[PDB]
Amino acid sequence: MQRQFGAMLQPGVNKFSLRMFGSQKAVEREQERVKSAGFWIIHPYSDFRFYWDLTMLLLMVGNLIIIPVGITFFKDENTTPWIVFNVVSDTFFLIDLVLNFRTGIVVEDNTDIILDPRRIKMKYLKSWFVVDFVSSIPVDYIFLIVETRIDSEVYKTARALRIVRFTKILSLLRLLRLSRLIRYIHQWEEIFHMTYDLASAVVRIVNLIGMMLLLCHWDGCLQFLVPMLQDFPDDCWVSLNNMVNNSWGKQYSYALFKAMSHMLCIGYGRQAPMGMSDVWLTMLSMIVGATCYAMFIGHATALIQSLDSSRRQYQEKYKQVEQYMSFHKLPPDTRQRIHDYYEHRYQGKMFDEESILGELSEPLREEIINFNCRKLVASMPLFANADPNFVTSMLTKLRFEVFQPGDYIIREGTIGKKMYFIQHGVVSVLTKGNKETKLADGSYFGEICLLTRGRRTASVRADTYCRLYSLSVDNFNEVLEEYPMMRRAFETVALDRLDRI
Amino acid sequence: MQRQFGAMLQPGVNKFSLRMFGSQKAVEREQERVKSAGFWIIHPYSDFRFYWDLTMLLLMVGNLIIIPVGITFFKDENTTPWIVFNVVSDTFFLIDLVLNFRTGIVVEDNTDIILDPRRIKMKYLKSWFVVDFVSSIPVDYIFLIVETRIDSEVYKTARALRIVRFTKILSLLRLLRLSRLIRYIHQWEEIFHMTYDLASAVVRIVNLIGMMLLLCHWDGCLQFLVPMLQDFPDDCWVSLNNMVNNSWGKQYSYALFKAMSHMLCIGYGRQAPMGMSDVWLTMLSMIVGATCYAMFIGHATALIQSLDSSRRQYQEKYKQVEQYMSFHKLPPDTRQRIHDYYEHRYQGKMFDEESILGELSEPLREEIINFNCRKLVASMPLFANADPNFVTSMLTKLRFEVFQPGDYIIREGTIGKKMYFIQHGVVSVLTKGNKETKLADGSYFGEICLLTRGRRTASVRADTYCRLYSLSVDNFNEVLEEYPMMRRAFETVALDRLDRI
Amino acid sequence: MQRQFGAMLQPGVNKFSLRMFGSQKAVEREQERVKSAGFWIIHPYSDFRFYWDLTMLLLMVGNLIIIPVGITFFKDENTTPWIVFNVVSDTFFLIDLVLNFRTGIVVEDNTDIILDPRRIKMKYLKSWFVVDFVSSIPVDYIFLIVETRIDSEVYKTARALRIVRFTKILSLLRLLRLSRLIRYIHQWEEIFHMTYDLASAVVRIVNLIGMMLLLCHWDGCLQFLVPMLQDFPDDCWVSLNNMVNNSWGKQYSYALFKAMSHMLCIGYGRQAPMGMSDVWLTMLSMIVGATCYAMFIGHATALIQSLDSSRRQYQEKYKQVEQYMSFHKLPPDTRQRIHDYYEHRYQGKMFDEESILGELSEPLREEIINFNCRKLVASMPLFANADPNFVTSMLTKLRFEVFQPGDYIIREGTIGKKMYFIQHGVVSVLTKGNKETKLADGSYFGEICLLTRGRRTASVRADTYCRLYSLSVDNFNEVLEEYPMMRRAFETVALDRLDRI
Amino acid sequence: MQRQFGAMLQPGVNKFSLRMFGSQKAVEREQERVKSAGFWIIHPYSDFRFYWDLTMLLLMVGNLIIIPVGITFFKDENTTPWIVFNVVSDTFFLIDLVLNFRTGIVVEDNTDIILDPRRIKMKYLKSWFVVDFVSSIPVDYIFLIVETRIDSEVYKTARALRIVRFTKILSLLRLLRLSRLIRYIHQWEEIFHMTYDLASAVVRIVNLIGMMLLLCHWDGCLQFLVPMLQDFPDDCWVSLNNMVNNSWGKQYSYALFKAMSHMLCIGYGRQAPMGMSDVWLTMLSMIVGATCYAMFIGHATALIQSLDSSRRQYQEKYKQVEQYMSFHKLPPDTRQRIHDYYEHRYQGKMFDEESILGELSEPLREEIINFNCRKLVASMPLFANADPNFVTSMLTKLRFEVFQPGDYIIREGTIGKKMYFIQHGVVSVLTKGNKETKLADGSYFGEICLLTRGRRTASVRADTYCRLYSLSVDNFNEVLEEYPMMRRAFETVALDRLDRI
Ligand SMILES: Nc1ncnc2c1ncn2[C@@H]1O[C@@H]2COP(=O)(O)O[C@H]2[C@H]1O
Ligand SMILES: Nc1ncnc2c1ncn2[C@@H]1O[C@@H]2COP(=O)(O)O[C@H]2[C@H]1O
Repeated sequence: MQRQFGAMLQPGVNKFSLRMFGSQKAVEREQERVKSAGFWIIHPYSDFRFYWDLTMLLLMVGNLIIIPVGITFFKDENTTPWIVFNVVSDTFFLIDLVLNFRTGIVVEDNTDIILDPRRIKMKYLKSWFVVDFVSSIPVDYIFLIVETRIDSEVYKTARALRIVRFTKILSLLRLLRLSRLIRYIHQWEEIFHMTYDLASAVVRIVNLIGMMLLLCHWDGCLQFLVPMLQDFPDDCWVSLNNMVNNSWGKQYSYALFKAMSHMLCIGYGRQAPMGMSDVWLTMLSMIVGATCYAMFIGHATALIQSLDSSRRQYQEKYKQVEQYMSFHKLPPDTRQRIHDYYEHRYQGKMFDEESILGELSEPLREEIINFNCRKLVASMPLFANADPNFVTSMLTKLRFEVFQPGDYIIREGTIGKKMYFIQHGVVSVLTKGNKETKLADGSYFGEICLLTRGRRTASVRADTYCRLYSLSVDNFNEVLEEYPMMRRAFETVALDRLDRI
Repeated sequence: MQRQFGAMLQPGVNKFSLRMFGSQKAVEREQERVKSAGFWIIHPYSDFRFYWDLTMLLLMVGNLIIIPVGITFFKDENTTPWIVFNVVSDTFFLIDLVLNFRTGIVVEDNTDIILDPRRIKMKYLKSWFVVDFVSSIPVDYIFLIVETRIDSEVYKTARALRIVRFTKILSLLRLLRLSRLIRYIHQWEEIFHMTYDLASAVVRIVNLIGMMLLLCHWDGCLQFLVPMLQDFPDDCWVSLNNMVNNSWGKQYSYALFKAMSHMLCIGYGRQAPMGMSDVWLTMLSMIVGATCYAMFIGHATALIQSLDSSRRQYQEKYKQVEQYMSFHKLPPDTRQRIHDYYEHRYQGKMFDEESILGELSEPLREEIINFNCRKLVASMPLFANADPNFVTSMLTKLRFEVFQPGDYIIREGTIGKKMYFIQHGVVSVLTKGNKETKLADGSYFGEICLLTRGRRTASVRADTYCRLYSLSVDNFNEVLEEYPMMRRAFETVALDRLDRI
Repeated sequence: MQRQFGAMLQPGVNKFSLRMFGSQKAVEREQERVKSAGFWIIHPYSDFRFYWDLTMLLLMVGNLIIIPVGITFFKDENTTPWIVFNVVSDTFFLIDLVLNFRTGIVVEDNTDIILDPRRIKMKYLKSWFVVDFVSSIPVDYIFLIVETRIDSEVYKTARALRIVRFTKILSLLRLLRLSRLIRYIHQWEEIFHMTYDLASAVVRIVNLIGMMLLLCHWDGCLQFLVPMLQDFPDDCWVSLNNMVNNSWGKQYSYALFKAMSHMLCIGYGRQAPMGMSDVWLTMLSMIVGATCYAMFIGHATALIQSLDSSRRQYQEKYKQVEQYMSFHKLPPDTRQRIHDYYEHRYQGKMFDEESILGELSEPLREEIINFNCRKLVASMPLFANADPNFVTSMLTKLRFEVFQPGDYIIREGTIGKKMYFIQHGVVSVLTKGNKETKLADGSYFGEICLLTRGRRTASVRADTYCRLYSLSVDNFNEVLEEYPMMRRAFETVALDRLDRI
Repeated sequence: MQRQFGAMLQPGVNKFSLRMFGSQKAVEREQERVKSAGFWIIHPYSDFRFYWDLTMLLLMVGNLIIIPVGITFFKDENTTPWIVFNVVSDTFFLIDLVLNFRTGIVVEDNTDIILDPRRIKMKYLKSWFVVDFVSSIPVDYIFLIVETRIDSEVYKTARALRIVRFTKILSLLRLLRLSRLIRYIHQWEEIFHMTYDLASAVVRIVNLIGMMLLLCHWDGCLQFLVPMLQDFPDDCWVSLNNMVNNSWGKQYSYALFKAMSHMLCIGYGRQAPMGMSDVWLTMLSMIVGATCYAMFIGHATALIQSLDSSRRQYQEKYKQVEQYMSFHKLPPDTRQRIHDYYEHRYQGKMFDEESILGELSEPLREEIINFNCRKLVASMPLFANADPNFVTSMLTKLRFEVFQPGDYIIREGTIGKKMYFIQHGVVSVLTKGNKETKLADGSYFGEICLLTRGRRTASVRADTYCRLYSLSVDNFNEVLEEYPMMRRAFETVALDRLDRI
């Protein structure tokens, strides 16, 4: 077959493809650019390249841990399970090197992804090739075959000891697969959606901890490699501590201890570096370790300063309220009422509701405000018998207000400018020469003055912690010009009060 | 009786209940949902659940300190005061496990608190049950009864030593009460109002210090437990230091030292971990300790950057003023006057007075501005003989201005746009062809040009550090259309000057 | 005399007095409230209390360094120069205790400073009295006189050794003068103007370094005091190190080393605390030292993040410009021109010129803008022959614009909306059917279309990096209604071009 | 010749000269102020002073490394290659001292650069002269000639040992060239354009690392100098460690270790400072090292908090969206749609497009918006047949909107206020009593209601993730008054629908 593997090479339809391209037709035009780019070409957003590069991450983390251990702590390991492990690993890192000449390269300077196989070839050779070519081919296994052709007797003389010390240096060229480890994680963590939705301070602090553990692991093997290459001199940490003929569990464990002590800021065990090699390795690990630890405090600080923001923003605003009250020296009763205001108005979290609504689409501002005001719509007798466009056009105009008990919301004998809807609590309409009356959750007041452009006719005073909704004059005249049929309903209720008045 | 205990199960009336629900009637509807939820059901905001969970915090902090000490440092403690201490403690952690099936669960996805006892049951079993069931029942005391039924002779053989080493591992299942310690502090610190009013950087840094001391205490017992379970091998820190047969005061004290050295970044006393157990415990404590210490620097930095904000905001603004003056290379006399401006205008603290007033309710902006301008109202002869709505409608329009001596506030022969009230100091009305005259604290100028829409008639020049109040034209015409009776008083005073002119 | 000392008790006239009170008359009313408050009363802002509390800072820093040294490191020092040093010091700390009942107390809840001597007395006894009464009287010298009356033979028995160990504990009550050290620095650093003008991050980091050196000095004496009070046990750091009979230079030096090692995160010299006293002192100093060091990183971070702000603000804005250009994938030539824009428009520092001007007084916006545009005023032939109010009313309207070479500033055949003044460089007026002409620094263009409300008549194209000034139509019509005499001058020049046209 | 060297003394024409002065003529006036300032005067921005001060940076870094090494670790080095190295170095630091009296001094208080050679002379002597005069002349080589004249026999007695210990103290006066190292880097890093374009957090952290390595290098020589000047006492670190007669490779290496341990927070190798000199040097290096390390954490934190800003700003906004949705307890379907909104509207990066465009010049807003809308212009049939000023005046008015599928963009029977252009996807015009029809990328809807000022005539419902462009009424009436010829084209298309209707 030739069809079913072409579906893996071209970017399929999911959420990511849509996000990258817009409509589904833009993906369908992209899926035809893959097939028209030549035979057997890989698109980088496709499902093959995502699940190929996932298996290479599970192979590099295998070979960046097992390789620097099996070179040092085993003084001769050329058994069958080890060489097969290196040949199988060298197979995938050649196939990965082959498939990089067929993968499209994302250019951050144009809107196109290059799928011409020659332009892919000329960009890969210039930027990351030799680091991915040295780490691909088995360099150590070539050199033993080449030195076999150079000299047949290179296994008997005193040169043979130098070659084996030269061989383990060449097999550390396979640690250049960190360059493919780093690139295939930055490309993975953006595409993978659960890491794309995490905060960037959480993502970078995981990449650091994965790097601090890996550098401490390589350093732990390097504290044992450099004395081992020097045939364990009589001043090296390994000799004095008498760790030449222990198991490879302890050697590595003690070496990891020394590296972690040098890095994490602790002091080594009274073995003041006494040999030049040891002094310069410890000074290497002290500088490397204290730099990675100071970058760990930098990420941990940036993570903490973006944990709990709204509350921070509520308290930073209220601290400016507190210092404003002491600058003008308010009485402590008015300081108590203003502190009773913010925890009843804002309830501990301060959002900027105007911008959060305004960035959204209209069809979503109509949906949120129709959800936030369901306790007002279902309780009022006005809104259950109205046009649903009228209800949505009303609720977008309102603004939320809080009045403490004892406050005069409307003073009689002023010019009216707002209309009030009662969400919570009861108020007291105080009438000149008549009995006071209460209004409940769902009654509305402040409409007589807006229909006549006159002055206020009665006092309104809060009794509970009333949470009201305000409607200005300019919005009230604008809504009725759209819907003149709902104008007469307010004229009916305003006829009733002026009757009672 | 059955009545008086029902008053503890339902949420009573206080500030917290009102804050959570709004009006008192919303609490009264909530108190009937408790009684209609079945027999003997606990509401989580009620006064029983607050003072039950306060006693459990005073019991868990007892049992998360005494239990990890009395297991390790006492090689056999099955006396009467110890077992009674564990049976009494296991009674409350079963009753706490029973009462969790009757407490309402706060859902952060709906507006309702579930009080149906079956839906409480099906949520508690899924999230935090087995951690609260293992830590509830005495697991170690069951296993001795079970092993008694398995083998009657399990106290004489060499298996008996293995069982006692197996017994102390099971009694460390009681350290899972940290999961109930953490949950019952987050629920406590939000309800308790003196911790709800503290900053979140102060709250999280207390929870960290309580956790750093507890982890250092468990680590201090763990440095002694793991050698004790291994029958004190001849390489363990305890042997070399010769601390096998000291008092349990020293054993614990020396162990706490070792843990604090490993954590707080210091180095241990020349005892380079020489036994695998000791190497991996020290490496455990170095990673745990340096992570908690780096999080301590992160909270201490976030606390310091939100200590003194206004002044920070005054100085960050004035540093932008300083660099603006050096960018344009002002003369040093004008740099001196502008530095004399900010400390007389702002006095070292810079508030944003417009937003701090604007977030409040109108009945509070009328109360603050009527307090801030009492020195202006009581000193002017205008305001003591006026309507109190007129005084409040005037004072909401004014804006605060500062003029240094020598400055010309009003130049003669321009178009007038503002009116001035004198709070502090004296000015000099310079008249074309007449003698200069002074105006004092409470006189007002700049009203002749607003009544006639003409041009300026005289010069006004500052003599002291005058703090004035400004009133624009558009506000001045608006206030007089409300109150035309106060229009004639300004016409009387403007008749006097033009007479003197 | 009784007059000349009254001038020290009342707050004199300087910059600070004026800043605290406003006009000089407000100081003169304050100077009469001092004299009318009773006989011999101290005002806290006066020149006596400033220079009294300056000498006490130079005495407390003497006695918080010399006292904790001379108690410990001298096993018996009751010589004449030592006791005279303590009696002279105890004289000033009684007089300072007497003068605190006559100093006015600043209340942060009212606008008044209390000068009633009874209300001063009732506030001082409640808040800071016993800490200033214990540290005032010589407590150790009383106890030797009292024990002389208790038992005449208290110098011969074995009780006499216990009394001398009890005596040095009582003389450490004089370290409560830190409470007067801290209060008299917070009151000093606000009044002293060179510390009031420093940043608060610079002030708090100096108070910390003064506290870290003092805590390390007390800790250095405490590492030697507690073994000295225990008669130097055979496990104490002093014995093992063999420092019992050295000079008091070394004892103190070695002790300061140990304290600094425990605090600054280093490890002590192989002397793992081997005595309970030593373990709990080292654990005391490790917690105290690592807490003060973590607060040092917190202040050093907050200092660095407010060093270089404008440039930070220029680069944080331009980084948003850089990521905006790569998000839309601009060509690299347009990326080069936009990078050439910001360094010619903003020149590396980005100020918010609108708010920095707007917070100032008008008489200062008239003075700065008349300084920033002196190269425009002196070079134009228009402004040197005009009214100085007209020049100031023109320059407040202008806005600053930058055009790169090749740009078309004005395209012929559009509706004109702005007028241009040339500060730097030359432009090319391209005329339909006529020869191009240049305009120099001080010529102006874009006024023909504003006098006729017609359309554009010619093209204008930049040749150099022109820095222009823009004047809108609405401002241009407004200025000419004030000054109609300068309207005809632009009509003359517009007559010339239309002649040449 | 005298001409060709004058071209190096005067500031040439490049980007920096233009940035500092404006137009090229302003440079040409500056190049004549150099020649008119006297004979042979150096302008500080010129190409001679840039490449002179670059060679001195490559000489000071030579002599601040080689000098503190060759003094200490060589107990007598007066060979020919050493003295020639000091005489050649003392030649350039005299010529650099001579050329500082001819270089113009930048004054941060005026707009002029002083080129009068007397005012250059009187400013250099007051600020940085004696530090540049002591470090210039060979002070040690004078003192041997002077002491030769004082006493001819000063080489034989016991005074001769004191003179050689006095000689190495005088040759450390050459470390005052750090004052010329610091000044010539701040002047270099501003002029050099690749360091002027880096962030200031990146620049200051490189200057710190260059200072931390240099202070650790001087400290490493100071740990060996002070015992060497004291003839290696029997308690000094050098003796006990037995490092008196090793090579100068080890001496220096071991000393650098000790300094780095004291600074980087590690502990020294069991050599608890046992000699007063050693105690006070270690305490010197602990305070110096922990201060430079705490400043390293401060810069590393400030670097991390300005790495990835836009995404931070996208996520900090969306976290406020997340907490707003849980505060009002939205259903999880509406939480899913709003999360589908932001990643389709903003695509993970949130720019403030209004301010980023508004700070630019008009000729650049015309160029960017003509680039961002090329997919709209080339696809619509309207824009390919229009005036290019009309296309640019249209595209500056549009605003970008996103509608999810199922949303009703336009509801039939409302008042029309906007016009829509389709960039991506298809919509469904739902017609009362007629068949639905689709519109594609480049068709436009919402123009019938704007030409008649009537109400909406049909429903429009989204089908894909439509990215639209909005055009308001007030902008639509304004553009047609400029171009009435394009008014009739929309009237033609609106005639077609009302025909189909
Ligand atoms: N007699 C009354 N009974 C009930 N409500 C009243 C009475 N008089 C006034 N009101 C309400 O008080 C409001 C004050 O503002 P309006 O006059 O605009 O509208 C008025 C009514 O809503
Ligand atoms: N019959 C129709 N066929 C196509 N488009 C239509 C039809 N009726 C209305 N429209 C479009 O729907 C738009 C709704 O707003 P307008 O009436 O302003 O302009 C209208 C046209 O763009």
